[PDB]
Amino acid sequence: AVKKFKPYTPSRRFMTVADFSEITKTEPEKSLVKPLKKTGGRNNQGRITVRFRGGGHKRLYRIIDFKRWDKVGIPAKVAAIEYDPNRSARIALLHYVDGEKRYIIAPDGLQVGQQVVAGPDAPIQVGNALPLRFIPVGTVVHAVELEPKKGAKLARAAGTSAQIQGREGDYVILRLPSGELRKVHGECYATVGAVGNADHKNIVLGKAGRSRWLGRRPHVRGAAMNPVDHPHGGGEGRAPRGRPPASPWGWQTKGLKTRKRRKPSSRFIIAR
Amino acid sequence: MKRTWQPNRRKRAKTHGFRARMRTPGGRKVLKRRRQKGRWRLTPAVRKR
RNA sequence: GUGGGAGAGGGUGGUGGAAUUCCCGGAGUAGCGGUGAAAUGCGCAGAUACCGGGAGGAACGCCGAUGGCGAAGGCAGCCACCUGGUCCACCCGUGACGCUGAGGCGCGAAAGCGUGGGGAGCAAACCGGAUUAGAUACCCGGGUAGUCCACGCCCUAAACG
RNA sequence: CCGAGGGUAGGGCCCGUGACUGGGGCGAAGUCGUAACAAGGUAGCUGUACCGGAAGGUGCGGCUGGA
RNA sequence: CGCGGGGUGGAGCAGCCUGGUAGCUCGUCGGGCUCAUAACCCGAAGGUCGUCGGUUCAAAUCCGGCCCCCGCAACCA
RNA sequence: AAUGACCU
RNA sequence: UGGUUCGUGGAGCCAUGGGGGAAUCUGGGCGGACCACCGCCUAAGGCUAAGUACUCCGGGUGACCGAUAGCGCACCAGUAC
RNA sequence: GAGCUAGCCCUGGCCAGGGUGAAGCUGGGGUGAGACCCAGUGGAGGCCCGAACCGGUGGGGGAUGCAAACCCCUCGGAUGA
RNA sequence: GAAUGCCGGCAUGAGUAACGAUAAAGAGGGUGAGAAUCCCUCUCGCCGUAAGCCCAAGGGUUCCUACGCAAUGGUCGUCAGCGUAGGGUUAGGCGGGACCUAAGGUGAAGCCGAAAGGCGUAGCCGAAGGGCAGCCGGUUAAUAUUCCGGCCCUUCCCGCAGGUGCGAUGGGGGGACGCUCUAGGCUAGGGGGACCGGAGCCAUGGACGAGCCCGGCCAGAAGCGCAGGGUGGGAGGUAGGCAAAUCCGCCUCCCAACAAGCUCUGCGUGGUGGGGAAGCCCGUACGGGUGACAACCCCCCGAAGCCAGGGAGCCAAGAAAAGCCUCUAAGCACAACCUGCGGGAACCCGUACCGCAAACCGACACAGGUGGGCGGGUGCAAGAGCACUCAGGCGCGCGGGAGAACCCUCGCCAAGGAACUCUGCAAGUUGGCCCCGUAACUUCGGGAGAAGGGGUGCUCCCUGGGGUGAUGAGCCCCGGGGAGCCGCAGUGAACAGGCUCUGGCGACUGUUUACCAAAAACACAGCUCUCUGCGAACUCGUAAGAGGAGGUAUAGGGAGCGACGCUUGCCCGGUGCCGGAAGGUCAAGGGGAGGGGUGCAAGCCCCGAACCGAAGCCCCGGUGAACGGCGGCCGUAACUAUAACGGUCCUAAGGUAGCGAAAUUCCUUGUCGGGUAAGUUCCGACCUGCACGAAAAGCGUAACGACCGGAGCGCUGUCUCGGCGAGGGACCCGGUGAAAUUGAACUGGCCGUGAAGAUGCGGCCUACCCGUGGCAGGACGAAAAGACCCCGUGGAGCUUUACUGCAGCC
RNA sequence: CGAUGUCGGCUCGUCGCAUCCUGGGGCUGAAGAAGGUCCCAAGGGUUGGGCUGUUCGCCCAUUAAAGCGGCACGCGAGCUG
Ligand SMILES: NC[C@@H]1O[C@H](O[C@H]2[C@@H](O)[C@H](O[C@@H]3[C@@H](O)[C@H](N)C[C@H](N)[C@H]3O[C@H]3O[C@H](CO)[C@@H](O)[C@H](O)[C@H]3N)O[C@@H]2CO)[C@H](N)[C@@H](O)[C@@H]1O
Ligand SMILES: [Mg+2]
Ligand SMILES: [Mg+2]
Ligand SMILES: [Mg+2]
Ligand SMILES: [Mg+2]
Ligand SMILES: [Mg+2]
Ligand SMILES: [Mg+2]
Ligand SMILES: [Mg+2]
Ligand SMILES: [Mg+2]
Ligand SMILES: [Mg+2]
Ligand SMILES: [Mg+2]
Ligand SMILES: [Mg+2]
Ligand SMILES: [Mg+2]
Ligand SMILES: [Mg+2]
Ligand SMILES: [Mg+2]
Ligand SMILES: [Mg+2]
Ligand SMILES: [Mg+2]
Ligand SMILES: [Mg+2]
Ligand SMILES: [Mg+2]
Ligand SMILES: [Mg+2]
Ligand SMILES: [Mg+2]
Ligand SMILES: [Mg+2]
Ligand SMILES: [Mg+2]
Ligand SMILES: [Mg+2]
Ligand SMILES: [Mg+2]
Ligand SMILES: [Mg+2]
Ligand SMILES: [Mg+2]
Ligand SMILES: [Mg+2]
Ligand SMILES: [Mg+2]
Ligand SMILES: [Mg+2]
Ligand SMILES: [Mg+2]
Ligand SMILES: [Mg+2]
Ligand SMILES: [Mg+2]
Ligand SMILES: [Mg+2]
Ligand SMILES: [Mg+2]
Ligand SMILES: [Mg+2]
Ligand SMILES: [Mg+2]
Ligand SMILES: [Mg+2]
Ligand SMILES: [Mg+2]
Ligand SMILES: [Mg+2]
Ligand SMILES: [Mg+2]
Ligand SMILES: [Mg+2]
Ligand SMILES: [Mg+2]
Ligand SMILES: [Mg+2]
Ligand SMILES: [Mg+2]
Ligand SMILES: [Mg+2]
Ligand SMILES: [Mg+2]
Ligand SMILES: [Mg+2]
Ligand SMILES: [Mg+2]
Ligand SMILES: [Mg+2]
Ligand SMILES: [Mg+2]
Ligand SMILES: [Mg+2]
Ligand SMILES: [Mg+2]
Ligand SMILES: [Mg+2]
Ligand SMILES: [Mg+2]
Ligand SMILES: [Mg+2]
Ligand SMILES: [Mg+2]
Ligand SMILES: [Mg+2]
Ligand SMILES: [Mg+2]
Ligand SMILES: [Mg+2]
Ligand SMILES: [Mg+2]
Ligand SMILES: [Mg+2]
Ligand SMILES: [Mg+2]
Ligand SMILES: [Mg+2]
Ligand SMILES: [Mg+2]
Ligand SMILES: [Mg+2]
Ligand SMILES: [Mg+2]
Ligand SMILES: [Mg+2]
Ligand SMILES: [Mg+2]
Ligand SMILES: [Mg+2]
Ligand SMILES: [Mg+2]
Ligand SMILES: [Mg+2]
Ligand SMILES: [Mg+2]
Ligand SMILES: [Mg+2]
Ligand SMILES: [Mg+2]
Ligand SMILES: [Mg+2]
Ligand SMILES: [Mg+2]
Ligand SMILES: [Mg+2]
Ligand SMILES: [Mg+2]
Ligand SMILES: [Mg+2]
Ligand SMILES: [Mg+2]
Ligand SMILES: [Mg+2]
Ligand SMILES: [Mg+2]
Ligand SMILES: [Mg+2]
Ligand SMILES: [Mg+2]
Ligand SMILES: [Mg+2]
Ligand SMILES: [Mg+2]
Ligand SMILES: [Mg+2]
Ligand SMILES: [Mg+2]
Ligand SMILES: [Mg+2]
Ligand SMILES: [Mg+2]
Ligand SMILES: [Mg+2]
Ligand SMILES: [Mg+2]
Ligand SMILES: [Mg+2]
Ligand SMILES: [Mg+2]
Ligand SMILES: [Mg+2]
Ligand SMILES: [Mg+2]
Ligand SMILES: [Mg+2]
Ligand SMILES: [Mg+2]
Ligand SMILES: [Mg+2]
Ligand SMILES: [Mg+2]
Ligand SMILES: [Mg+2]
Ligand SMILES: [Mg+2]
Ligand SMILES: [Mg+2]
Ligand SMILES: [Mg+2]
Ligand SMILES: [Mg+2]
Ligand SMILES: [Mg+2]
Ligand SMILES: [Mg+2]
Ligand SMILES: [Mg+2]
Ligand SMILES: [Mg+2]
Ligand SMILES: [Mg+2]
Ligand SMILES: [Mg+2]
Ligand SMILES: [Mg+2]
Ligand SMILES: [Mg+2]
Ligand SMILES: [Mg+2]
Ligand SMILES: [Mg+2]
Ligand SMILES: [Mg+2]
Ligand SMILES: [Mg+2]
Ligand SMILES: [Mg+2]
Ligand SMILES: [Mg+2]
Ligand SMILES: [Mg+2]
Ligand SMILES: [Mg+2]
Ligand SMILES: [Mg+2]
Ligand SMILES: [Mg+2]
Ligand SMILES: [Mg+2]
Ligand SMILES: [Mg+2]
Ligand SMILES: [Mg+2]
Ligand SMILES: [Mg+2]
Ligand SMILES: [Mg+2]
Ligand SMILES: [Mg+2]
Ligand SMILES: [Mg+2]
Ligand SMILES: [Mg+2]
Ligand SMILES: [Mg+2]
Ligand SMILES: [Mg+2]
Ligand SMILES: [Mg+2]
Ligand SMILES: [Mg+2]
Ligand SMILES: [Mg+2]
Ligand SMILES: [Mg+2]
Ligand SMILES: [Mg+2]
Ligand SMILES: [Mg+2]
Ligand SMILES: [Mg+2]
Ligand SMILES: [Mg+2]
Ligand SMILES: [Mg+2]
Ligand SMILES: [Mg+2]
Ligand SMILES: [Mg+2]
Ligand SMILES: [Mg+2]
Ligand SMILES: [Mg+2]
Ligand SMILES: [Mg+2]
Ligand SMILES: [Mg+2]
Ligand SMILES: [Mg+2]
Ligand SMILES: [Mg+2]
Ligand SMILES: [Mg+2]
Ligand SMILES: [Mg+2]
Ligand SMILES: [Mg+2]
Ligand SMILES: [Mg+2]
Ligand SMILES: [Mg+2]
Ligand SMILES: [Mg+2]
Ligand SMILES: [Mg+2]
Ligand SMILES: [Mg+2]
Ligand SMILES: [Mg+2]
Ligand SMILES: [Mg+2]
Ligand SMILES: [Mg+2]
Ligand SMILES: [Mg+2]
Ligand SMILES: [Mg+2]
Ligand SMILES: [Mg+2]
Ligand SMILES: [Mg+2]
Ligand SMILES: [Mg+2]
Repeated sequence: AVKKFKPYTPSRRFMTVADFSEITKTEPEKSLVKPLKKTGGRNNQGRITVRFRGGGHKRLYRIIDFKRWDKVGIPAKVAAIEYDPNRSARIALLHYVDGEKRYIIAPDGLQVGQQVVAGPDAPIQVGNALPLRFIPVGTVVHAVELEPKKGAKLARAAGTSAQIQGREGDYVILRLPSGELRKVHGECYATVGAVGNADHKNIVLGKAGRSRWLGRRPHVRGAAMNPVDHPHGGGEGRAPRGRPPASPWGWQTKGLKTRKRRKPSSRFIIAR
Repeated sequence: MKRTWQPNRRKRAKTHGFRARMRTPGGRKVLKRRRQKGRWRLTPAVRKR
């Protein structure tokens, strides 16, 4: 839906906030299962190695369930859907009859009170997790494992999915959010449905501060700098570059493919 | 204005203390040099309890 | 009111096959496209033609009409749901409740604008190859918005009987 | 007290004028092309869009005021 | 003032550097097609190569001096 | 595969 | 690749990161590519005094200084600052 | 050497008092149902005025200064990057 | 004898500048060898969201007292933060440690690295965070939440007494959390009182009076009372909480639905304890006595603090661990554990004093910098604003005169009112509140405090709402109406916008050259390009490893553009990057035709052509929100002028829309038009654009701007053109007393001359000796081994299709 | 070049005359008036605004006139910037 504001201030005239109506009466989270201390820090042991990180709201990590094959066969009741500061998506709090409480990343269409479960069994319904094999060709799916028993790694961003395209002996072909065509092992779990919160892309930050709230420090142009700092630094009053556009570290930034050629992963990929 | 000396007993101790110098080869040599020199004070005297 | 009737009427979901294009494998050569004629173009880096597999989008051949439905715009593969108008029969109920309609309100082809999605074919603009005295055109090879979808705008028409 | 009027400030409508600019009407024999009327030599007209010295061209849909 | 590129029929351009032959397009003129004009077709004419000097057997061409044409430079003060 | 000065 | 006077030179010898990979006296290396001849040695385990180097320390001496010199310090100096 | 300065991490603190009045909620109105319109309430905002507080705009003073960056007047921000 | 030489000493300027805020002094009396400066008293001035008070940091003896003044104090000094000595810092309850965890550090296991060393789950370390039991008074010259008094707690250990399955570093619960706005009731704090207590005072015209003045409080266990916070109770089933569990979790039935009940805080009250002014008298540097058997009461205002884990809303979604509660495992159930009560036990370190400053950081008794808490009263709309002022603390460690120039800071002005000037620079006008009243434009918010106006004090009368209160008096908040008084003037002092018109740039709040640039630069949302399928790309590191990210294409990295609106054309020839299982070239390696050196020979050792050989380049294509580029010459219309049209050369393509003498225009003050009396600027146009132009974006844009330009109104000392006055210096007297500079000096003008600008040489002219206040023309004045320029085969930063390597990648 | 601060403005002036005005004079194609032109003469005077950093210049309104030039394109230990 997206919340919109009137221009009672500049920067309030474009600003735009998510709709939280799917956030069920459960705004503060769940101890026990999560949260952990989350360790803010824009850099490695010592030095900054990703520029322009820092500031922005304190967070608690929700330790979510990315391998659903523990509770094969054990169903769970979806108890709530809550805000997760550390991902684009929303998260489902679910209660297993087992007693155990996990969070699942919350797919589009998930309703509270719903039944959900994981395993070879598993009715093909939104929320359920299955090894890729038993899932019908052509159904859209998410939180897909890359290699079996290694955890969900594909399609967890808000409003993303992959579609099952066909099969090939032990592998089923996937079409990933990027549009790539991937052979992913049959035995990999993946949960049916799309991610949801799909209006995430429609949000307009609206002002500088908002950027900072999310811990995004000001990014400065190479043009703004000096020859010591950047290939684009200097010279006089503005300058068009004077070389093929580059990163600060000298590599070209328009076109230069960067995936290494001889990756053994290659023989499992069929697209862009 | 604000000058450059902003005394702190803990800082002076953690930074220039006998135990800090002892911790690394760089520092151990400092004690060696100061000893051979005949320095009355190997490290700065940080006070208080 | 009761009982029925025909319909591409409308909205949503799902699904079928033919064909074009692209990809992969096979087999296979010296040309293929195209025109009034050509050339640009594609092709010995393995093309066109043929076969097997895959992907995808759009439009629904025959039925089809000089036909049907709708208030107009307009509506056509099939399936199910939701849903408007309408025709007949019976003469059962109400009992003049009627007609029109300034303004209002709603709908409204195509092109066009906004946001996101999609993009096979086609194709403004654009680039070529011709044709001509010259061609910013007609012809030919390419090709982008657009054409498709969702939501929101635009309010026009030889919106014509 | 109200009060003609004078004053200051700011609006509303109307008229005149203005370098320059837009298209228009009109003026016997100047220029460029051939758009339309005969299938006018690419059926025409049309709403919209884009393009072109100019008529105009083309895309999309529509009309018979064409076969 | 300096630099380096340029003047060729009526128009626009070749031809120079590897000296001896000046060619392309348009235009002009004569004829044809047409009722006529244009388009088109057939024939034909047309060039002191800016000047002045000479190097050579021979200069559009190579070399010097001027004259116009264009382009660049004219900085630190 | 264009064009046909003006009035009558 | 380093080491040797040896900087790729005709470039050996000695050490060695990589690859291949023997032999036990009729076995192996060396005498400056290499081959023949004549010779010299016996690798791939180790230890080993003395002659040698230095002067925190003690002693001796000086065609060495004599408090702006001589060690930064003759004096409570690596102190005061 | 990050006890000055720059950035980030952990944990605390601070921001007088005034204005303007977004959403929403509630009532009334409108419609077939709506959209919407009125009040009333409500208290949003890198919103306004202005101390603390963070700055350093213009001018003057100061120039062996009170000060190796200061002083007076004036000024920007002041719930937020 | 020179090296702007080196160390030292002493000169010159010089009794010169200065004596560190313009908050301010005067007198009397002491002490003393010596008083502007020390002590005391009276008067005056200054601070009072402090210039008062209490903490933290830092400092470390500066605290107190006795004795002293050489030096330190910008003067003096009997004084001191100084010298000599002595004294002073008392805790189970305050803070820190025999408690906990954060970032981070360290680090057993483990991984890595020539060495040194680098990582690293557990654990440990690590605090203005969590946990934890003291409140009110009295005492010392100097310490007190520490000693003492009163009242009240907490831990252990040994006992008895009574309960229960007790029992872990282990399971769970809890601890436990944002921001903004907030309700109810309290407390802190404060105002008033005819009421209670109190020495006292009638002044100078009046007042012996609900007269003036002072004070009417603080703590307090149980028990109550009032506020509020936490929380459901059962019974079964159980596969999760990594062994077990009765605990928790999930499921199902009952009962509550409520704070009803348990609790737990806060606040009142509480046995009782303590305190308790003005003034008066005293002798202290200061405190003492009395006032007192002090009184200790009623109203009102009232927090930002408490009840706290209260409530509502919002998005950016808001530490951890121990204590504590509970569960059970090994064990043990003569142990142990809980509760009551007695006795005993309760260590280590800090405690002085300064602390917005003369004791900390600035070399200084430095006009600067320094975190937290309290910060009273009155008025001004409010307030931590401003004026005055309680408490409390200061008059800033040179004074005394004078009354010049000049400077600083300040006040006023005739008439004119920007004529000043680069520019209204500066200064002025404007200024609070209430009520009227407001334009273009606009993104519908704004613009708006638009602009422009009027009201504002005091008195008396009538009158409307609330709060606290019984529905009442008062006491306290907001109002309305009518009369009338005074002055030049009513936010009568202080605090408190000048305004409008039109351009340029950037959307905007923001950021930056600490110490000459705050901007049109940077950032910014937002737009596009491109890389990245996850052990991601990328970055850091030799590595291990870490960031990215406990993220996964709606995500992450890189690049350019920079809200928004309308748009962003043509060229792929060159450069880049992307795509091409062909071909050409291509190193090591493979292959050996063939040849060479030696050997009597087997042999041994060298070269070596075919041919097979990667990436890269060549070659074929693609791609411009990739690097980038986007023409010239002739002629033509029935007046001229001009050129829609034509010819020709060239290119990879020949700049489209929109703008255009521009932050871009050389010629240039282009040419018209507008503002002006006059306008190299400004605004609007024309286009001949030297040399705009579409993401180094193009043309616009409401709002915003300590940005930059032009204009007008208001108002003025900016000016005509100055004048006067004020205070701080300047000057004179007393006290202390520098500095840069300095070849030496007995240091005049002119016309000459000279290395071409002479006090110093020549001629002439003038001129007694020495100071004081002033002015700056000269001493090519001081200050810095010229910044510019060149020189040196000097040095650094930067660039690239310079050379040559290297990392990285292939 | 071990430093001679460099434009313009302001302030303060001062000098040369090849005089802008005012005084004297000759010729004039000087009727008069007002001009032209030359010679003598610097004693005094030589305005206020608009634009520009401007010097200069062009304007507006005047005037008897709106002089030219030197003094390190006079003058920053005097200011401005
Ligand atoms: N005429 C009315 C409107 O204006 C235009 O018409 C104007 C022009 O286009 C037109 O020009 C014509 C030209 O087309 C034609 N081929 C040649 C002719 N000599 C010209 O003629 C014009 O010019 C001449 C002199 O200058 C005058 O004397 C004469 O009156 C005038 N019509 O003349 C008209 C002026 O009178 C539109 N073409 C026309 O269709 C439109 O409706
Ligand atoms: Mg590191
Ligand atoms: Mg470290
Ligand atoms: Mg940036
Ligand atoms: Mg820069
Ligand atoms: Mg660079
Ligand atoms: Mg430039
Ligand atoms: Mg550059
Ligand atoms: Mg139907
Ligand atoms: Mg094939
Ligand atoms: Mg009937
Ligand atoms: Mg009708
Ligand atoms: Mg429509
Ligand atoms: Mg359409
Ligand atoms: Mg569209
Ligand atoms: Mg978008
Ligand atoms: Mg096509
Ligand atoms: Mg033709
Ligand atoms: Mg075509
Ligand atoms: Mg469009
Ligand atoms: Mg008009
Ligand atoms: Mg025609
Ligand atoms: Mg036609
Ligand atoms: Mg036609
Ligand atoms: Mg059309
Ligand atoms: Mg076209
Ligand atoms: Mg002819
Ligand atoms: Mg220079
Ligand atoms: Mg014609
Ligand atoms: Mg005719
Ligand atoms: Mg006629
Ligand atoms: Mg060597
Ligand atoms: Mg060697
Ligand atoms: Mg060599
Ligand atoms: Mg080896
Ligand atoms: Mg050997
Ligand atoms: Mg050997
Ligand atoms: Mg040998
Ligand atoms: Mg030999
Ligand atoms: Mg030997
Ligand atoms: Mg041996
Ligand atoms: Mg030995
Ligand atoms: Mg001697
Ligand atoms: Mg000595
Ligand atoms: Mg001596
Ligand atoms: Mg010495
Ligand atoms: Mg820091
Ligand atoms: Mg406020
Ligand atoms: Mg507010
Ligand atoms: Mg509202
Ligand atoms: Mg604000
Ligand atoms: Mg503000
Ligand atoms: Mg403010
Ligand atoms: Mg405060
Ligand atoms: Mg700053
Ligand atoms: Mg100054
Ligand atoms: Mg301020
Ligand atoms: Mg000498
Ligand atoms: Mg000396
Ligand atoms: Mg004196
Ligand atoms: Mg003097
Ligand atoms: Mg003096
Ligand atoms: Mg003095
Ligand atoms: Mg003083
Ligand atoms: Mg006062
Ligand atoms: Mg002492
Ligand atoms: Mg003392
Ligand atoms: Mg004493
Ligand atoms: Mg003294
Ligand atoms: Mg002093
Ligand atoms: Mg004495
Ligand atoms: Mg003392
Ligand atoms: Mg102990
Ligand atoms: Mg500890
Ligand atoms: Mg840790
Ligand atoms: Mg750790
Ligand atoms: Mg370590
Ligand atoms: Mg610990
Ligand atoms: Mg604590
Ligand atoms: Mg404690
Ligand atoms: Mg004390
Ligand atoms: Mg006690
Ligand atoms: Mg138990
Ligand atoms: Mg626990
Ligand atoms: Mg009396
Ligand atoms: Mg009282
Ligand atoms: Mg009490
Ligand atoms: Mg268990
Ligand atoms: Mg008393
Ligand atoms: Mg709460
Ligand atoms: Mg622990
Ligand atoms: Mg103490
Ligand atoms: Mg104390
Ligand atoms: Mg003090
Ligand atoms: Mg303080
Ligand atoms: Mg002092
Ligand atoms: Mg101070
Ligand atoms: Mg000090
Ligand atoms: Mg402070
Ligand atoms: Mg106050
Ligand atoms: Mg008050
Ligand atoms: Mg106020
Ligand atoms: Mg104040
Ligand atoms: Mg005046
Ligand atoms: Mg006056
Ligand atoms: Mg005036
Ligand atoms: Mg002026
Ligand atoms: Mg002037
Ligand atoms: Mg101005
Ligand atoms: Mg001003
Ligand atoms: Mg305005
Ligand atoms: Mg800005
Ligand atoms: Mg600066
Ligand atoms: Mg600024
Ligand atoms: Mg500044
Ligand atoms: Mg944009
Ligand atoms: Mg990692
Ligand atoms: Mg991570
Ligand atoms: Mg990105
Ligand atoms: Mg930019
Ligand atoms: Mg472009
Ligand atoms: Mg290319
Ligand atoms: Mg190109
Ligand atoms: Mg190409
Ligand atoms: Mg390639
Ligand atoms: Mg080879
Ligand atoms: Mg070989
Ligand atoms: Mg032989
Ligand atoms: Mg190759
Ligand atoms: Mg122009
Ligand atoms: Mg003009
Ligand atoms: Mg003016
Ligand atoms: Mg004018
Ligand atoms: Mg203009
Ligand atoms: Mg230009
Ligand atoms: Mg530009
Ligand atoms: Mg561009
Ligand atoms: Mg821009
Ligand atoms: Mg603007
Ligand atoms: Mg700003
Ligand atoms: Mg600004
Ligand atoms: Mg004045
Ligand atoms: Mg005066
Ligand atoms: Mg005075
Ligand atoms: Mg003399
Ligand atoms: Mg001379
Ligand atoms: Mg002389
Ligand atoms: Mg002499
Ligand atoms: Mg004198
Ligand atoms: Mg002088
Ligand atoms: Mg002076
Ligand atoms: Mg001088
Ligand atoms: Mg000098
Ligand atoms: Mg020099
Ligand atoms: Mg130099
Ligand atoms: Mg050289
Ligand atoms: Mg010089
Ligand atoms: Mg000198
Ligand atoms: Mg004369
Ligand atoms: Mg005369
Ligand atoms: Mg004169
Ligand atoms: Mg001016
Ligand atoms: Mg000049
Ligand atoms: Mg002069
Ligand atoms: Mg000159
Ligand atoms: Mg000068
Ligand atoms: Mg300047």
